[PDB]
Amino acid sequence: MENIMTLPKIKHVRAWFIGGATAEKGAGGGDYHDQGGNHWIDDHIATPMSKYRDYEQSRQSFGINVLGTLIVEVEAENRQTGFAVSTAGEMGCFIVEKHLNRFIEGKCVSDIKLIHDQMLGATMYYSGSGGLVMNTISCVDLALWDLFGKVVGLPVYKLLGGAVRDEIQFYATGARPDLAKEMGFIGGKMPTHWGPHDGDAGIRKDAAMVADMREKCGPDFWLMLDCWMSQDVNYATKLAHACAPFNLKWIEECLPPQQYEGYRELKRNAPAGMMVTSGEHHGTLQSFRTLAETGIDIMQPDVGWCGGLTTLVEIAALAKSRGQLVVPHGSSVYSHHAVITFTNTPFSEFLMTSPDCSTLRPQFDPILLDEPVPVNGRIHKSVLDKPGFGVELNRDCHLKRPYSH
Amino acid sequence: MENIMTLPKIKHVRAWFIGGATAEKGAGGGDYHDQGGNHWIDDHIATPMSKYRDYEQSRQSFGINVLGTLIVEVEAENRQTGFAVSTAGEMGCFIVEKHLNRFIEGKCVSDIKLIHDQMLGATMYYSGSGGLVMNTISCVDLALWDLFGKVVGLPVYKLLGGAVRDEIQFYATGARPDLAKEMGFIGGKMPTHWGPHDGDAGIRKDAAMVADMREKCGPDFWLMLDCWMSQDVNYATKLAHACAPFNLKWIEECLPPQQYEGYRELKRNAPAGMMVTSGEHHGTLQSFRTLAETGIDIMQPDVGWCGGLTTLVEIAALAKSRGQLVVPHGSSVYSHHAVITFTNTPFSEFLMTSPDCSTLRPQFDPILLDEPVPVNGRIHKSVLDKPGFGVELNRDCHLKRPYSH
Ligand SMILES: [Mg+2]
Ligand SMILES: [Mg+2]
Repeated sequence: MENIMTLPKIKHVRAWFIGGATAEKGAGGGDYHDQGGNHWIDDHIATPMSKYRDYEQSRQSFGINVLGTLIVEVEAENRQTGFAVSTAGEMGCFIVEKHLNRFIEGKCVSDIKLIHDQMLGATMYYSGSGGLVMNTISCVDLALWDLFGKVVGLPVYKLLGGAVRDEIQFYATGARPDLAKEMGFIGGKMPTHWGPHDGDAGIRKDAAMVADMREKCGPDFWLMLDCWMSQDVNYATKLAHACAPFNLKWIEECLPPQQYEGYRELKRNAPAGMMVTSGEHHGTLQSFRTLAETGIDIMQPDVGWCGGLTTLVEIAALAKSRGQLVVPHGSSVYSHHAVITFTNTPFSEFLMTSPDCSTLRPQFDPILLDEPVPVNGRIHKSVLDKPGFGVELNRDCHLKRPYSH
Repeated sequence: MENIMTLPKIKHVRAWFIGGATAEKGAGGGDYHDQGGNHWIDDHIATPMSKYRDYEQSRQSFGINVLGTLIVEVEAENRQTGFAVSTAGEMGCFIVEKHLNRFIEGKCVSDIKLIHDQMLGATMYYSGSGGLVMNTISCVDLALWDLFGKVVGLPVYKLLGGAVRDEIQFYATGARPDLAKEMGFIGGKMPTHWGPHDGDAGIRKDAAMVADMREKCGPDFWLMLDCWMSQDVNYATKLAHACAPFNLKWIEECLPPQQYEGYRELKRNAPAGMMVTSGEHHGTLQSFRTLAETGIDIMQPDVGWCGGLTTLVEIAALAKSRGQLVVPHGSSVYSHHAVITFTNTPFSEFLMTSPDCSTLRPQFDPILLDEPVPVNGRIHKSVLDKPGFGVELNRDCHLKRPYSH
């Protein structure tokens, strides 16, 4: 047998940020919510805060955009680099530059699972099993998979064991599922605009929105509702049944992430055939074990928030063992390379960054160079035939380096 | 009827930090683990990372001290101030100065619960239901109660409904239960030094440690083991049974926080009469509802990490409704003013900050001025008869202000 391919050790790990409270508002990039004005993503979307007068109209108003984008780049001894982006910004930089770097630098580019376990174990006392800290860990994990793939000379999806489908089909998230159908997507997930404090009126309004789109889009085009942790079991139940006549495919994240018991009850009260989903805000494999056992149909971890690709692959296995499906939240290429290899992820999500959901603005525009976008609502595997996650970092953005070591 | 007392509005909220990766290592204060060398609290304590040779001997080596102390001060328009400290440091300052301030400033000093709900709601998307972000929220909540109490001119314990006992009795956490007994404490909790990877030898060594202290302390002085999230169900079960002959009162935090199912199984497997506890790393009332339902005997939230006093009071009610006890983790005065009013908190914890557990070094030395300490292992209620939480900020410490607004 021939000697194996030689691998360089990791020399440096650096972190930068754009957008957020300490940079330029509306920088976009990794933080899906760091947008400008008049964006659908900030137009009266129901949240745990919309019950408050001052925070009902805009999520930006309560600070859904304060973190911004975290960018993590790992440089190997041979000068090759790998990178990834997520939501964490400046604080994420502190965590990477002042803590996690000790487990990263000096390791082989292939020591990905090891670095991952050490990051999880070393931050367990302050990570809260999700959120900001987990987004940061996820970003490092992704940058490591990117570097490894680029060093080896292969797309992440091939390293994982190959594609199980020639193309990825997408459903689009935004306020215009009708426009989305035009573009070739297989469905449209709309956000709810009213919550529990609005009562029966709120239910009629969002349900009427679903009815209208069903009329506009036809019966074969999927329709879903994203509730962004804004409801309670009773309201979610009433909304689900009110939308049942229009064949709503699923009702997503009705409750805050900790309310597992509530998800179990909501799922059992759901209209026959209608799915209940959640997961984008959960983190760590164990949390998904608890979520999976509530009986919900589909878990939706965000690859950059759940713990990274390493964790995502484990969650997929968890779901498959129960004969269920896993459909990641956004994530662009970080999801593509993963889900294209999952037999239990028959479709993916494309979150409209376009202010009016009329064009195919890239998922992480503009931080990612050469970022692929659905063509006729799909991305063929050949589009991913590039090293690592196949993209480069847009240094034209005004990246900031708040910390160093 | 007389006119109610005049209450000022909150004008400014400010955040500072000491210690941590960006300041002086070993600053102490809010971060119990930000200590110097030769400290019992860093002496081969078992952790989720001690299975790694490089991180077995010292928790500081894996970064248990990177955060340091967060200090939050709220100033009212009548120039009075209220403050609190916690573990979060520089990042905590970012969250307070760049996000939470919008919900704090302009409110009445009595709008504590309102500000609390808004902080939880606006950070739900990145808080992870615990850890760093929750620690920050908790610090703000405590600063608000401190200010409200100082404005009203009453100790927090009286505002809460009065003391239900004349004195708080403490058990001491550290390597010297024997010295703790001489000091007047009612019990001594020791940290385990070995983990699952150590197998039967590990169990024998820590069980021998307990046996030794049982011989030195007598049968009525309580003995407990703290496992700091370092085990799995099987190892914890074996250790518990190995210590049963010495009447170990309880075995604490054997598992990482997300492992509720494991806690349920561990409690079921525990020796008759021996208690299983956890909770210091959990956050939000909902997580405690889930934790409570696993059947563990005592939940141990840290007032500065669980969500604050506002949240601690709710957890106490939750436990009380189940006929169970709540014994907070450390917290000094922030716990004292609350627990002295809880019928179901018969005793409290004093975590040794003295390097060798031989003296009564203040719980949060040296950030808190006039910080009370147990006398004969107790703190009489009269010691708490000062406004708010009864202490002042030690400005002699080199406080840093990384952000402003
Ligand atoms: Mg969603
Ligand atoms: Mg403990």
